[PDB]
Amino acid sequence: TYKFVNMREPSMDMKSVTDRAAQTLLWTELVRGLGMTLSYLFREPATINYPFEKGPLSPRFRGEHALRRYPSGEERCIACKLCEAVCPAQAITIEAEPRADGSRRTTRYDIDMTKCIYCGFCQEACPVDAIVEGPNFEFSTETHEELLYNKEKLLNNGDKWEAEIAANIQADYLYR
Amino acid sequence: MWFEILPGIAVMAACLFIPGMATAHIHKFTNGGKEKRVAHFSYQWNLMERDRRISGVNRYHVTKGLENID
Amino acid sequence: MFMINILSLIIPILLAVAFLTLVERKVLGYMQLRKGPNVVGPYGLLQPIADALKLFTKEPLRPATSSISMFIIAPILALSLALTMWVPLPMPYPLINMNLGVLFMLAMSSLAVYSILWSGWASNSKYALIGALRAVAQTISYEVTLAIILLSVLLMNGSYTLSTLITTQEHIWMIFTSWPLAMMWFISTLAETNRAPFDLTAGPFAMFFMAEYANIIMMNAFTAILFLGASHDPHTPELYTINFVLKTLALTITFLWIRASYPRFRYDQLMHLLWKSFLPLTLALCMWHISLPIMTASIPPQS
Amino acid sequence: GVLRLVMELSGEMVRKCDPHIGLLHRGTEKLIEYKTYLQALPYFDRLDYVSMMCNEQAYSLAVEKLLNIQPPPRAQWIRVLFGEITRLLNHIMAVTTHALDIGAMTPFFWMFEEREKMFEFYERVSGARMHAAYIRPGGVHQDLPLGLLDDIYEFSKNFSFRIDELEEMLTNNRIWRNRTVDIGVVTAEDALNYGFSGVMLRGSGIQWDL
Amino acid sequence: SRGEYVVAKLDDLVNWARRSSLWPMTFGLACCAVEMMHMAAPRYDMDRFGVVFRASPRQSDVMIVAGTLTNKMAPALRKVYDQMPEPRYVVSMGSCANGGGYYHYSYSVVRGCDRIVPVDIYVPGCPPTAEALLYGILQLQRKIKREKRLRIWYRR
Amino acid sequence: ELVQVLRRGLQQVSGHGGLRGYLRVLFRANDVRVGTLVGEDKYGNKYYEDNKQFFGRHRWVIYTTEMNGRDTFWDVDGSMVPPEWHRWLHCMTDDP
Amino acid sequence: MNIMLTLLTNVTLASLLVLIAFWLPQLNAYSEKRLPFSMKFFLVAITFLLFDLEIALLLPLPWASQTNNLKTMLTMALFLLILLAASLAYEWTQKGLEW
Ligand SMILES: CCCCCCCCCCCCCCCCC[C@@H](O)O[C@H](CO[C@H](O)CCCCCCCCCCCCCCC)COP(=O)(O)OCC[N+](C)(C)C
Ligand SMILES: CCCCCCCC/C=C\CCCCCCCC(=O)O[C@H](COC(=O)CCCCCCC/C=C/CCCCCCCC)COP(=O)(O)OCCN
Ligand code: SF4
Ligand code: SF4
Ligand code: SF4
Repeated sequence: TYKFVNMREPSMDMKSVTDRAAQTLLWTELVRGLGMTLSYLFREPATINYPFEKGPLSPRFRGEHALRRYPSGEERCIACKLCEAVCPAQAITIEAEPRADGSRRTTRYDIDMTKCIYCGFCQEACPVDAIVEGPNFEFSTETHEELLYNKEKLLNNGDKWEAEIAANIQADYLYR
Repeated sequence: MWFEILPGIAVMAACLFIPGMATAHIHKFTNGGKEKRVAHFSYQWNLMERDRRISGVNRYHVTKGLENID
Repeated sequence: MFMINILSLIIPILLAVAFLTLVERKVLGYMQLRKGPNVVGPYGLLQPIADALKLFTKEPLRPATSSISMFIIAPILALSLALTMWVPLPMPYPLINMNLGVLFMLAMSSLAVYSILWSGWASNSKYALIGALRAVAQTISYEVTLAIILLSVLLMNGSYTLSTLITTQEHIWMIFTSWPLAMMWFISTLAETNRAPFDLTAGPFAMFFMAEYANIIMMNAFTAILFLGASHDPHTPELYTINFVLKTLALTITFLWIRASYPRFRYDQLMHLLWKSFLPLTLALCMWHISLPIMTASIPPQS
Repeated sequence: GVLRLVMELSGEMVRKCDPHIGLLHRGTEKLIEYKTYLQALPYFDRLDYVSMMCNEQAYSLAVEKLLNIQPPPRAQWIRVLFGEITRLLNHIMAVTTHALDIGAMTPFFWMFEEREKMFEFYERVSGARMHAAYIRPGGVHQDLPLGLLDDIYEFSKNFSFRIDELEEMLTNNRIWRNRTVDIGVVTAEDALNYGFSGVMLRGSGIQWDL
Repeated sequence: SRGEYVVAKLDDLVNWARRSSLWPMTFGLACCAVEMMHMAAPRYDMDRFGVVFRASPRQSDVMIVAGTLTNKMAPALRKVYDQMPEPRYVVSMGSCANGGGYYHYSYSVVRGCDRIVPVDIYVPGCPPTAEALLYGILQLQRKIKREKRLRIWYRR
Repeated sequence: ELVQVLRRGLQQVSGHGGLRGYLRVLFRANDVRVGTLVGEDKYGNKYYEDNKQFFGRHRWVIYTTEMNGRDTFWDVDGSMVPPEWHRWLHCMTDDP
Repeated sequence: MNIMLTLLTNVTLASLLVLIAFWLPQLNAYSEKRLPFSMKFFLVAITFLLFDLEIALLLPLPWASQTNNLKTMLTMALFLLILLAASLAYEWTQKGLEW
């Protein structure tokens, strides 16, 4: 089924013609648009008082990356390299070797945050929930170099944001 | 809300207040406390000049009333 | 004390045009469901000061090949004319009282286009010159109808003296006597100052902006005096000053409202608007206003 | 976006118009050949970046057709719902930027408030405001959170008045009419021959919709 | 003495003026321009910070590069940068402008806008939310507040 | 009516601890609203809410005047909110 | 004299303020690094000039109304306006107002 948007026929009786002429001469639709804008002036603005007020977010929000660790205090990452295999932008570089106790742990874990596209594929490929994409979005930088994260930076990010990262994972993990 | 526009407008208003009133006050100060005499048409200019000559102080606004008729 | 009067006329107008920029931003913001500047200053009140300081501190981009003479002359002429227009106006008593005040204002408006012409010619660019030519054509075109409308209105005043317009309207505004001419005058003042829907076009740039906004405020003051006659009591002129200023503010906010409300015309569209809708009706209403005082034996006094 | 345009003018009339494009050619199609299908899904978000989930849906439909599988019914309903939301987003953007370029510029803000609300809907479902990467070649990535449908209904029952305000500003305004009426007329045969589709067809009277 | 006090105060005044009215131009090359426009929307309202919307290149204070910079585009970017008055800053928005991002290994993409122009602030994201870009603008304002031009001239 | 909004303005002045606190919040946060205090932060931040405001404006934070090592009377930024209050403030939860 | 002083003050203030605007940013150190001839524009300029001349003819109308020859003055004023309208109509019908 279809509709006509512009298939109207103006009436040609004297009253309609006079209405059209009065609209042309007295600018009725122009005044009506003025009235619309005037009415819109007298209603509350939608502006929020940043940085004292924040825009709403979700537990599913993707932000600055982090490397998590188990409650015992040991890091979750086991160098399976699935996050590096799935990364659409090839932003992750990983190097691993057996630790001093035979544990399978990384020695290099770099994310180029200028290559990242913040798709979250890395956190949904990880089987141990090690790499997450946390809630932080205010991490703008004055140099290009500070956006090339290494393992220490990501581990510090995890230890910094662990409380809210774990709370968000608790809120959202049943949807995965 | 919209009334936060009112402060700035007020300042604008205050500025537009200053010229007009100022002129009026100056016209009162330089014409002996009365309206500045406007002189088109050159007849009332003649009246102003006659007043200036009559006053004796070379000021047209110094009026000489009936007490000067003796 | 005449120098004090000149300064007390000049400085407040510059301050008012400085704060009009702030007011415009605030009004369009609130008409657009947001806020204007409200961070710099208690309610954005220090925004104009910061703007002025930044503009006067920033590097100016001299064309490095242009005629430096006209390049500097154009802002001087624009700002001087914008300030000179305020001399004739009676609020209630004018700084300078002239017999032909209205004709003087018309002459200054007529000169106002040389700034556009010289800036366009001195830019050393074909496209900027073409834009200046279009602007000048629009300006002269609408100033034609300004002159005709203005004399048609003054046919009920008896002279070109601006002060007499206060005496003419002690009992009723001139908006009621001739509203079609008032509508046409308002539109032509839109098109004169290059305001929406007719705006097709560091230091010296701020000079031009100052001159244009002063021209807008003066156009509104002229319109308020010409069509919205305030009551004047000789023993308390500040009442007249307050009424006149309030009406001028309302008309300026009406420009801002119109800017926020509308699309903009094409060049040929506005030229056709003038030459084929405003000029014929302006001529017809000029004939009507020539005839009307004679038919009704209501010819104004002064001759 | 960014466009270069070379035109021959005789007076004010346009005699010849020649657009030069390629200022945003990144080479998406060649880069896709080095990624898997899942890895190549996010490029389609960036292709037409005002209607993201529509591109996602087209890519997913192609991959599903080649895979000989079909998504579950609820996934299809979610896909169509978010496709219509994306259509609302795109039409708001198009109309209000058209008006902005003409010079109206107020409905731009009026309706980008609604656009921000729809971005919040995108964010709640996928964690991303615009490049959701929500619609995959097997269905959708995640299920709706338990309060999403209520908020979608609450948003959608006031939007008609926003469209009405836009129409009040634009539809009957004589300046808008004279800017738009009898401009860029295209005949049905020329529209078909030139490869036009979408509204460009229906504006000329052709009854077609996929 | 008072010589350093006066220059410090005057520098503070000039810094406050310069950072309290930032007039940007935006190369809306790609989809980061959409979030840039959402920062001008009612909710975030960059104008309320003194940051006007779409200033001309001739009177623009900061350049915001929001989108992918291709090889076909870099000369125009540099030319527009060269025609800005001196107190000028560049803000890089999103992955594509920061370091190439999702098109980093492409024959027709410049691997970062900083290969062409010096950049003051990097805003990371794909795209950075309008709030993130606002945070970047305010960070640039704080950076301007930190600078000190009159003291350096005094001591030289 | 209009007297009612004026009395609300005066109550809004008085609820900030006098004219001094009123001007402090006016010149620091560009907003002088009064809401119920939700919590105190170990770095000095204060958290307030007001459910009668529309979504987005119904929660806010007053930043401390001195965080780790710098004077933060004017130089405030959104990275100063700790992760738990970050989650509450950005409306990812209803539980402070 | 008063008007001369007012003009001198206005021009002097404009000159000095433009000069300070143009020299304040030049005290600090920085890097320091056609043919078409549209005929329609000329035609509209000439049309403006001619209508301006006829407006100059119409300008003494406010004083023309006190003459005791009200019929003659009315006839001449309406005649001038008729010729203004006739010029406009002629230029309209000969495609002189097109773009
Ligand atoms: C009268 C003679 C005129 C001559 C030419 C001068 C032009 C007029 C001078 C008047 C300018 C007004 C200055 C007022 C600035 C104060 C603004 C104040 O609010 O700034 C605060 C503090 O800012 C600075 O610390 C103060 C610097 C102000 C100037 C310092 C001394 C200047 C005096 C020099 C005068 C001598 C003039 C000689 C040259 C002709 C905090 O603002 P800020 O942090 O930004 O923004 C953060 C926003 N938050 C709070 C929401 C997060
Ligand atoms: C018994 C004796 C009676 C004597 C006779 C008097 C009777 C008069 C009756 C009729 C007079 C009406 C004339 C009024 C002027 C009409 C001019 C006009 O029609 O122009 C419009 C165009 O006008 C505009 O659109 C201008 C819009 C510009 C934006 C302004 C928005 C309008 C609202 C602003 C408010 C106006 C404020 C005016 C009061 C200000 C007071 C100082 C026509 O354009 P088109 O529709 O395209 O027609 C062309 C093809 N025929
Ligand atoms: S972060 Fe997870 S997916 Fe990546 S290497 Fe470590 S364990 Fe594997
Ligand atoms: S979010 Fe996407 S692009 Fe970024 S590191 Fe993870 S997989 Fe790679
Ligand atoms: S930086 Fe990211 S969001 Fe912006 S255009 Fe490129 S891919 Fe899209």
